[PDB]
Amino acid sequence: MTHDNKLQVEAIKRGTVIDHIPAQIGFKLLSLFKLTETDQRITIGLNLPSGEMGRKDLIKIENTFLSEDQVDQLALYAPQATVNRIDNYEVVGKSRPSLPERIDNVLVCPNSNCISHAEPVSSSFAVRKRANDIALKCKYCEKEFSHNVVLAN
Amino acid sequence: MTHDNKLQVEAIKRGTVIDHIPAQIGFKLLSLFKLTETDQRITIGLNLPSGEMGRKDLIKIENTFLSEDQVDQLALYAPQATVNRIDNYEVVGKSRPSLPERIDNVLVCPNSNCISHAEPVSSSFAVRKRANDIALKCKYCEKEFSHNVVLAN
Amino acid sequence: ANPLYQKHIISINDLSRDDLNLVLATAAKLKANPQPELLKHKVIASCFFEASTRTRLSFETSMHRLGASVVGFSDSANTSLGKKGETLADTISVISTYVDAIVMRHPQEGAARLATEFSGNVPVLNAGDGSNQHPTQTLLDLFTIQQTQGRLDNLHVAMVGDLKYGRTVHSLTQALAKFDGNRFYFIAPDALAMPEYILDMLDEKGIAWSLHSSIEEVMAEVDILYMTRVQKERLDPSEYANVKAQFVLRASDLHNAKANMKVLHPLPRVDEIATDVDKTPHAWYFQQAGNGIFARQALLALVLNRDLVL
Amino acid sequence: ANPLYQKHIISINDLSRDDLNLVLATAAKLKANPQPELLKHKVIASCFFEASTRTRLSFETSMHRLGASVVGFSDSANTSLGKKGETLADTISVISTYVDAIVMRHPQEGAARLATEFSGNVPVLNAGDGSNQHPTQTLLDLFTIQQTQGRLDNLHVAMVGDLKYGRTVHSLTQALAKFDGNRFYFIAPDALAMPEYILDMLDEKGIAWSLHSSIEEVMAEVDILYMTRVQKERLDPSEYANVKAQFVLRASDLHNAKANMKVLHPLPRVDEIATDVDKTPHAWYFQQAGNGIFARQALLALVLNRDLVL
Amino acid sequence: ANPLYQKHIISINDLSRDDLNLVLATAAKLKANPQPELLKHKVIASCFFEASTRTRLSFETSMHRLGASVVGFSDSANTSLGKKGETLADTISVISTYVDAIVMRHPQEGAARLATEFSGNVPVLNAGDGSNQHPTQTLLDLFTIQQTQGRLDNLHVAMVGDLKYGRTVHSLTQALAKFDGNRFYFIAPDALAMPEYILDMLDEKGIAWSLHSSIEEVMAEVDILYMTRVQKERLDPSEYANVKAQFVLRASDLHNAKANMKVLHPLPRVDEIATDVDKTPHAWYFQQAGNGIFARQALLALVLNRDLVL
Ligand SMILES: O=C(O)C[C@H](NC(=O)CP(=O)(O)O)C(=O)O
Ligand SMILES: O=C(O)C[C@H](NC(=O)CP(=O)(O)O)C(=O)O
Ligand SMILES: O=C(O)C[C@H](NC(=O)CP(=O)(O)O)C(=O)O
Ligand SMILES: [Zn+2]
Ligand SMILES: [Zn+2]
Repeated sequence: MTHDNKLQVEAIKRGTVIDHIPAQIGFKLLSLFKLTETDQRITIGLNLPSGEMGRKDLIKIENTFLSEDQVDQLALYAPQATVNRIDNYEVVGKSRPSLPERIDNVLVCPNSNCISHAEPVSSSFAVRKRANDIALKCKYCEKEFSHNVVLAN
Repeated sequence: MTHDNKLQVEAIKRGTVIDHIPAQIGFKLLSLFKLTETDQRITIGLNLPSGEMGRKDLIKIENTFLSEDQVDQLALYAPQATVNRIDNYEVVGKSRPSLPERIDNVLVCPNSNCISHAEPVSSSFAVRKRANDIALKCKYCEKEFSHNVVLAN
Repeated sequence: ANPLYQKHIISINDLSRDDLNLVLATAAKLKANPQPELLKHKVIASCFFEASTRTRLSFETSMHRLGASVVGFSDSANTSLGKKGETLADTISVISTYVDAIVMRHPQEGAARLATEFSGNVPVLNAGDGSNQHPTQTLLDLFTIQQTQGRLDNLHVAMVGDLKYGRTVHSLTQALAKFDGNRFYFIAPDALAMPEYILDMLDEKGIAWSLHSSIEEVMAEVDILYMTRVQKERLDPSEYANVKAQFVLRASDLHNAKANMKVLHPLPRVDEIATDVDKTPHAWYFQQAGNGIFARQALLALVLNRDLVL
Repeated sequence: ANPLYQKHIISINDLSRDDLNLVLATAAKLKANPQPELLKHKVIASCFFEASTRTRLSFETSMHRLGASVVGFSDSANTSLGKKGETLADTISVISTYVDAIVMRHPQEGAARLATEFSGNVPVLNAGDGSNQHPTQTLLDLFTIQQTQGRLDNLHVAMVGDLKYGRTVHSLTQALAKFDGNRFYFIAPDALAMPEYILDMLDEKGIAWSLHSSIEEVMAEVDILYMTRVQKERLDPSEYANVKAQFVLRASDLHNAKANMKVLHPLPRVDEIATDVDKTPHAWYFQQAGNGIFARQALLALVLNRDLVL
Repeated sequence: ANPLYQKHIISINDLSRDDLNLVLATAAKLKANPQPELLKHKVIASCFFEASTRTRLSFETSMHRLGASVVGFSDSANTSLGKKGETLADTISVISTYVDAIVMRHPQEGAARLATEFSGNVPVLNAGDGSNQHPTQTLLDLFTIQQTQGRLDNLHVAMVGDLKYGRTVHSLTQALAKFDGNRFYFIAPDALAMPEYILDMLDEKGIAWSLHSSIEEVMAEVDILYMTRVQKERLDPSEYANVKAQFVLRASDLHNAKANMKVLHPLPRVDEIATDVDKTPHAWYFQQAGNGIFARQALLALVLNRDLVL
């Protein structure tokens, strides 16, 4: 029941469908969260129009199931976005990434003298709604950085 | 003109359509071709099947037609790819990638003592089919490597 | 089993006014009535990977003053970590299988935190990690501050120096924002200013704080003038402009100084506190240092001993 | 305009059989009919970014024997590229606005090819770039083989030593594969063997080559035995096993050798040729070095003289 | 006797407007009417106690283009002043008994002036002494501005970079203040600003100068934009903040620039001029370097030739 305006086939059995990802995100989410490291049928539609959400972006991963854990982790890039849980074609669930209290194994601590860079541990950050932006605090060095400056993988 | 063979298919008026991308290669071309930049309703299908061929990846970028070289540069990364120029929901030209005589900029010479690293110059090797694998020869150091190795840039 | 028993003492941001008041009262009881065997049979690793004269030595005298034994190093150059390429993670993994506690100082931030994820049951005390925290410094500064002002609530506090890399100011500032009414004054070159995270925590907490360009601009309204060394070894090359102290306290600056104001400093000082200050009544750095014995014996007593020392 | 006029001499692979022949033929002429002012009024930059005794002094000597003036540097340390961070591209760019040709020797493979993209009309002459090429060595070696064998075809040539890092043999094999009927025996530690790129060319040309683990096996067959020095300066540390000469030539092993055979070597020799070989009518390495004078004069003439008549 | 005959060229401040004019005019002549033996039989010492690519090789090249012979050292390390403790005074004293002129570049301000007190009739030519002067650079820059602007008056000139340690700009500002109507815009980190001694002269002459914090502000006005390299070798460690180019020139910022404007630079450039500027008809730094040949020939002619007629 996607929409209408000239046809092409496009509906799946079970899986997940991150809907309403803004532009130049979709690529980022596939890379960061490695949502492409699987044999599953993935359909990334970019720029495809959605009113207010003029140039939205979309991704659909078959069989794949996000976790409250995972989903929340998207509020750092595409917060407004809505996760639609489609099971047996029926949209069974529907979340919206709210804010997680800790981001693990994804980011890289900008503090070059942080122990995390040498030892075999997993990076980890506490998320905080600073004022304008979100404030990220390294678990180890205790420094907090603009959620914008903290890099990743 | 018509509707494709397999199920979940996406449509377009004018644009390029790359098909047969081997598995796990689609996302990469999306990186090293800077396709994702262009806000032209891109469509991607990772892990689609591929009849007796297995599973395939494919990209569709409307209003976009590949460079006067990208197909040749697309030859090394995915030889068995097919590049379909689609004008007005129809293929007004289909091509196969040919391996060029030589390749420029995109590759990084594996010989650490090559001067191309240190100096402000463009890399450029000379392609030469060898026995099964292709051999690349650095314009600068004169060494010839297997693309297996060169494709670690 | 007292609140801090078998607990890790990594950062002043994991402790609370109660935890801190727990330590200073113990500090006090211990000073008045020593307990020579309070840690009989314990063996503690003193692992310093960065230099130290007071932290290590006061730490070790403290273990001994309580009957414990000590194993360790003061330089990782001759450790397997230093000559054979071992990770700190493996280091703490093997060490935590010999001793009862690990007191460690390290050149990188978060190294004390890291060791906690690999020490198993053995608690990790942070004798300083890069420019992050220095919690046991904070403990003795509090004890010395209460000793000399009668309290830790509603104090006028000036911190001069390298506030950016001073791990001591990071902890201490956090420790006093846990008390009520304390007022802060900060005097530092603009390149070595208190980090944002601290100024924020202050604002959220409604603590009042202001910058100043002269010690003299606060000399009259302060109870504790906390002097610091420009953490020279931590400066980036592009900061080599602030390697020499800009604010030097000389005796004659203690002229309009409040009668109860003391000059504290975690040491070692270089050129920021002239020697004439040493013999005025406001100089309290060498007593501050000597108070390290008590804040430290108390902490050990609490982490390694179950019942409130009787 | 002779074929060589204003041409860059970067790689034997870019030179043809008749090109090499015109050089040898000219060499021969200069060697008997000295042209003292053939280059009066030119100024050549002799730029060596790496150590040299023979190459640099022979080149400079040839320039002078022909009336050229020379300006240049024997060490990159006191250049602006040395102490100011200048790229090699900009160095070549400005120098080419001063002079007529540039003889350059550099540590990194491809340093010479890159010079051409940056020098305009100024021909660049490769006195060696890393372990890649050294065409001038090859011109003086071809001249030395010609004059002692009376031929450059059907010869049996053994190449002994560091064949991998030896730019000397890389350039000489590609030259000698341009003539007919030559046969090649390669004797080298496996680690330092002949690159594949050169072998494949041999096959592709249908040249007869083969491998041997000793000089003894081939001594009675070769007409020329090219001894080479182990490129200690280039060896990766994993190749450090290969620093001492695996194959050493003593005067006794020349016993079954053809009377007409000459021992050549690019030099410097370290221990691969015991000094008692020096006194055998077989040693030809010092006559081969003097030949550097005549072959490089020829090259400067052919490259800077539109039409030569001697 | 031309005005320049046997004169020491130590500081643009000691040179007059007509002196500079005779050089530019002579430069122009040599650049079209080559005088191959103007200096036959002279021997010039090219003594550089500090690194150089352009200055030394252009100078040496000019000497040769004019028939002079050259003798000298590109490094003070292997001199007797280098390993034996000899003063610079005695070095100049003995060398001046051998040759006709001495081109010297040294690390300490005033090394050239001092040479004169010790060299008798031998003219000394300052190829650079510390951060003080570099008159020959200025002669080749004036020649480059003249030939592209058709004038040396009423020009609008911006000087960007290390103006403080830049002997290049110190000498060029004093020259360009000798002509009329020129206007100066100085763009430099505060730490590395234009010395006061030069500004005061400007005021004293009533020259119009001004300061700007970006190239963008002046791009549309200047006829010449002199980009300069940050003198890393001279920076005191407190200036280490200023090592990276604060003002970088990319091809895009030349968009609103006058068609006749040329980007000059003494070179070597590090990162202050992105390489894409090289392909714009505005970049003139490599043509400016080749100009070193013609201006320094002119100087050697004027200084060693009592009467020149061309
Ligand atoms: O070093 C300083 O300036 C303050 C502080 N000093 C101390 O802890 C005393 P010490 O290093 O002798 O143990 C520190 O951060 O190490
Ligand atoms: O280094 C070698 O032994 C071979 C060869 N030798 C030479 O060119 C002689 P030289 O180093 O003195 O100029 C070289 O490639 O440098
Ligand atoms: O060093 C600079 O960038 C400016 C100036 N540059 C030059 O003279 C060019 P060079 O160092 O190669 O001879 C100098 O004063 O040395
Ligand atoms: Zn961190
Ligand atoms: Zn290469």
